[PDB]
This record gives sequence, structure tokens and C-alpha cells, in this order.
Amino acid sequence: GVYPCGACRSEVNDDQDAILCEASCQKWFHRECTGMTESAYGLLTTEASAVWACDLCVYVFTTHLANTAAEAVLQGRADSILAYH
Amino acid sequence: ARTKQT
Ligand SMILES: [Zn+2]
Ligand SMILES: [Zn+2]
Repeated sequence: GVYPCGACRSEVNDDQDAILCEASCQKWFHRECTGMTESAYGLLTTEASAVWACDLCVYVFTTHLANTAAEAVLQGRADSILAYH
Repeated sequence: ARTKQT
């Protein structure tokens, strides 16, 4: 990979789960370096109007809010993650 | 949000 992870500073490859901090610094982060769940990562991927903001730094989600929102969506408590922005 | 799965 060309980009290093904004948390662990090791390379991010395209076959790893990784998310871009579009809210602010435009660095890539390995999913597992952020604490993001698999479900938050999946639901963020497909929500065009959501952007993620990393721990160092349209609807903005931190990892914690995306994780909380995904748990609510999978339990039928929320229609989409946008309800938690 | 842009991820590698995007
Ligand atoms: Zn990392
Ligand atoms: Zn950032």
C-alpha cells in the first residue's frame, strides 16, 4: 500500500478493512486500529451521506457513534445509522 | 463513508 494508517503508522493495504477520515484529515485507518465493529464498518460503507472522523480529529460519525448506531440498526431500533448522527 | 469496501 502507499498510505500508512493514521493510528499505527503501518501500511494500509486494499485487502484490509480500512476507513478514510473524510471529516477532516483524509488519512486512512485500519478498522481494527480504531475499535470500529464489523457492522459499523459495513453500514458506514454504504451510507453516502455519512463521513467518519478519526480519534485524532453530510452527517459526521465518530467510531463510538457509528458503533452505537450500527448496534441499534441491527436490532431494529433505528431505521439507519443516520438517526445517530 | 469511504472505506476499502466502497
Ligand atoms: Zn493501523
Ligand atoms: Zn482524522
